[PDB]
Amino acid sequence: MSPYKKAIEITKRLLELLLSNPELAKKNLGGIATLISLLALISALDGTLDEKDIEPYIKKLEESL
Amino acid sequence: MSPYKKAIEITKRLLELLLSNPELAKKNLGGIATLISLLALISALDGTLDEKDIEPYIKKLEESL
Amino acid sequence: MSPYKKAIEITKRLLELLLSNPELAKKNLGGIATLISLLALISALDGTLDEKDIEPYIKKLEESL
Amino acid sequence: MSPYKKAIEITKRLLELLLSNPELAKKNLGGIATLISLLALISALDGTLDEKDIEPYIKKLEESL
Repeated sequence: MSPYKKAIEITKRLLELLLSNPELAKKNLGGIATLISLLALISALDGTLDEKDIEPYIKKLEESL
Repeated sequence: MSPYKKAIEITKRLLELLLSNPELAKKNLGGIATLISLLALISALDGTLDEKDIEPYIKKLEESL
Repeated sequence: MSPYKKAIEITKRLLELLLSNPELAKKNLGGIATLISLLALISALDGTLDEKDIEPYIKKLEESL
Repeated sequence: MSPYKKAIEITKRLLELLLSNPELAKKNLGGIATLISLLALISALDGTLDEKDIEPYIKKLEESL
């Protein structure tokens, strides 16, 4: 478990928490977006960035607009 | 191709989402700001930071106050 | 001494500020989450990420919903 | 102007914008805190983290609670 891999898992857990309730998601759009950016940054630091792993979250965010 | 370049494109996509609607942008100013900071950080990690690539977003933020 | 260690201490201070008041924490869930992600990122940059150092904050976040 | 130094200046500009109006600051506490964390992280990446440069912002945030 590389440190970056642990940080990815944590950030994905945080995204699921904030998106779990759409009413809570719509009041925290900026934070969800910032988490998605952080997930990409950490992934690129780990050298395992795959766009397919990020797009589901972007599409969920878009639906919550 | 670079993983940082993919993360830059994702972060700009997220900024466009949050700025698309002036009313949603005024409700998420801190999130837009944190995304502009991240865009700058990721750009510096990628070696390529041109201020001219950030400033448009900063002026858009200033517009929403 | 390490600059990353100072940034870890600052980020934990900010998390304690935002969590001190349950009412302010429920209004800033996305910010608490993004700080927990950053704490993990910075820890991974410093080489030292122990999940046990992050989990208390995650459970506190889950408490505020 | 090293890329990290440009990112520091941008992040400090963003902090001043969000803190410029206390009424706007109190609605964006989480984003201000996340910006302060990012300022520390970027500073440590540049190898120029001085706690004295960060504390003024933390004290302003505390006053806005």
